[PDB]
Amino acid sequence: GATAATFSLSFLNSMQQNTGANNIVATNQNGYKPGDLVSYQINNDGTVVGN
Amino acid sequence: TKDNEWAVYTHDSSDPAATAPTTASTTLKFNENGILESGGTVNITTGTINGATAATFSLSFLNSMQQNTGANNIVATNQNGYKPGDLVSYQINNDGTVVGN
Amino acid sequence: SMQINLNSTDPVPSKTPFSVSDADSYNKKGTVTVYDSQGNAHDMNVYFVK
Amino acid sequence: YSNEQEQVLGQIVLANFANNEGLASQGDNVWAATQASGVALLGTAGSGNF
Repeated sequence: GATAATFSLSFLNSMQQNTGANNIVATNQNGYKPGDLVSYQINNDGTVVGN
Repeated sequence: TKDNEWAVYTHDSSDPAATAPTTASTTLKFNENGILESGGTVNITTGTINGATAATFSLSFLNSMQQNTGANNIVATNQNGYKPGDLVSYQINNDGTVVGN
Repeated sequence: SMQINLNSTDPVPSKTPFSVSDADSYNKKGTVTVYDSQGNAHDMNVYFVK
Repeated sequence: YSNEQEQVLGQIVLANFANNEGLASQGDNVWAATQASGVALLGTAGSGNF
């Protein structure tokens, strides 16, 4: 009962030199699963960052 | 029972003679984003012990998201039916109010 | 976004019909990781042919 | 006793006054109840006002 994964995928910055065989170099998505606060940290630049 | 549908069964273990629940007390319908729209507040009335008075209250499922966060999870739960107590001690707070514990 | 290094002179498979169940019907097998609004993950698969 | 039997001879009671600092000192390290000091309000040592 979940919404279909409606996402846009980009293949920019592709290089095809004889670099051996086929291998993936980068993979990411913004579909962040829900998460809970673990700890809070403050940087030396004054900006408090939660984790 | 089915997808995006949840049935809640309430059982009163306080009354030994209380009937075991058979049908669903309420239905919890969740949106496709995991947001509840049906089943906000449900009134459940218990039985009687030692010839006391029956108690009725309301339970709210508000702010509850089902989004596959591992398994069944409970974050916050509270009521407004505090039991009687005895005065332990008293103290004065910084705002000047007298509070009994 | 996804990036992958490929071979310029990689031989094209001789099997003209393309099917998922076949093994040598593609040049490279990949995957895509996505999460829906309800926290479930779908493993989209990407296949490369010439 | 010499037969693996348990007997209780009583328990020491606690007299917690409702209003301290109104007790007049008497004798050696004992206090005597009076007016503006409240009743003993006896009880056990389990919990509550003790």
